[PDB]
Amino acid sequence: DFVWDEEESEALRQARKDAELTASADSVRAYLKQIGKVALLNAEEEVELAKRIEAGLYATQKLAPVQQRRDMQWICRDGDRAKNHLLEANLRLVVSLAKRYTGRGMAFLDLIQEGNLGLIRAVEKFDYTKGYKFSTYATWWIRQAITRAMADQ
Amino acid sequence: WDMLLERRSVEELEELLKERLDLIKA
Amino acid sequence: RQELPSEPIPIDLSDVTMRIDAETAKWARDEARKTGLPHNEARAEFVDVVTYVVTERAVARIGRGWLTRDDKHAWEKMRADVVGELEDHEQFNAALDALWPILTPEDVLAQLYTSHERLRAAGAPECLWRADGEAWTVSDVPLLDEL
Amino acid sequence: APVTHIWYFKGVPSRLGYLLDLAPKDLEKIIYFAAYVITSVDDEMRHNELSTLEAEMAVEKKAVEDQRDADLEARAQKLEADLAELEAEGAKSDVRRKVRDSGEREMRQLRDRAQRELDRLDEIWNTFTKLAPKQLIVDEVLYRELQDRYGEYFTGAMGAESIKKLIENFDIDAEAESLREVIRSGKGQKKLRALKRLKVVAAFQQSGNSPMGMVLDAVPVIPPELRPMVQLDGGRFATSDLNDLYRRVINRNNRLKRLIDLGAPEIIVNNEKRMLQESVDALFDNGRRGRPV
Repeated sequence: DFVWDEEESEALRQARKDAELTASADSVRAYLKQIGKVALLNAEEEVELAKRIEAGLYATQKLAPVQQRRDMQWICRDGDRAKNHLLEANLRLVVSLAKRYTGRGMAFLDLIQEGNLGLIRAVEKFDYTKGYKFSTYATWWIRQAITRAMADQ
Repeated sequence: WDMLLERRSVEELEELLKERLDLIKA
Repeated sequence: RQELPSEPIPIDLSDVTMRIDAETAKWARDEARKTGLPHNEARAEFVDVVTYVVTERAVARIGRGWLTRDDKHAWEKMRADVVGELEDHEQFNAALDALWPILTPEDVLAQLYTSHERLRAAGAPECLWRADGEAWTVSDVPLLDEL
Repeated sequence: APVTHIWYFKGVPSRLGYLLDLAPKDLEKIIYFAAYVITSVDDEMRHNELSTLEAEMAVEKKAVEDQRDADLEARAQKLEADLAELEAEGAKSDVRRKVRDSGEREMRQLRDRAQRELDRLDEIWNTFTKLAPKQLIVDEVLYRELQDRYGEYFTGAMGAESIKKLIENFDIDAEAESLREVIRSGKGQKKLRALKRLKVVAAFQQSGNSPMGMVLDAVPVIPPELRPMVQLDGGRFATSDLNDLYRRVINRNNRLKRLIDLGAPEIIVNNEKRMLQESVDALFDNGRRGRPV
């Protein structure tokens, strides 16, 4: 932590000469700041939140002053809340996977967003009964979407 | 919406909705 | 005047709550002294070392989970972004002005003569204290020039 | 998504900033999706509702006081019970002092939490009682909590959308009249500010050309033959390098549209909007915010 050398001086040398002007295309700081309001789920929520998503997805279609009506009015909103919460929980993985092809002309945020769209697919195109850890399935779909984007270049 | 009906039977979706409603009423 | 703060100074950065402490300030002023250059010339070394440490810590804090030690083009890229932001951060410049300020001979002599604490620390006798610090006598001229 | 033309935002004197009275730093925080700015508020009815809102805060504060009493009673009672079951023994003073130390430190933590809750409720009251158009709020938690219920009294957003909205409601003639009155009914040294700002403001009053052009809902594309590309032997390609920026802008717009089609979480939408705005800004100018890709 408290070390100074010529070899360590270089690491600030190059950054100082080059990075006075901000190349915003890779300035991820705002998005990472926004994601940071997150903590990892567990298996119990991994099942419950997907079930809630399915219930709300059914309710929003079926809907097209008594407890029968109140219950579905509740579920329709709760399922969308569940979808949003799960996506927000998994964003960090999208970032960590978007790192893997940076530097080859592609801006990091583009990979982030392509992986995010793949994840937005993953949140709903899923069944809890399969038993797979959701993070691995999310990684699969994020990488698939990122390479689909990389099919265009 | 299509993938939910296609992947699982409507009976399972109805059962899940009923379970959610009960867990909200419990 | 190679002061280090008695209390940590919050960076008040836009997104991260970084702060500077007497530990890192001590290390930085130690290195600047080790360089041996004059005051306003060793300012460069002092600021560079402080920036190095603060950027390392800030990038480590921002690089949570998604980034641990991706040294090549990811860790270094965040270092570049953090330095680019910090070099223009008003609070950082204010802190680096409070710590190791740029000085003229008058700025040195007036404060030295007035404080009466700096005289004791520097070994200067109290035969030369005065409240009118910037009142120069013919005896102060050569000292002002040597400064 | 709307985007503010880069020429008018960045580069002092910020003409958009001068027009809006907002500082360039706060304007940056607003345009690039970092803070929330308020707009049209309810004033026809909320005045009669201020007492009820204060009563809501007061009742929840009384509930907080009761919960604090119970939480501190927990520590006090458990300390007393531990001393009851321990002091019955002829134990050393350490057995007595350790319970005091632990119980009182938990006491301090609980008291800190209670006082922080009270201060947060006071902050909610104080931020509501002053809420007005074009005001700035940073914290997402506070802004969202205020919205969820009390936003029936106020509307707000971020990004170029908020600037577009607040320039739609901008009172060009009234602002010009106020600035003229200030410079006429003004004797201090600060007056030069109202003297300078008028120059930016009256420019739109004098001959129209509404400042809605500060924000773009559509961006022209130059004829293709002015930006050619040259394929070469050996698999190399020479570019005028502005076609890449146009391609980036089109990509950002298409991805944003197909993202909003499925109703993705609003944070990802905000990220995509910031990305599209930055891409169009780079298409317009570079070297001001920083060097490009």
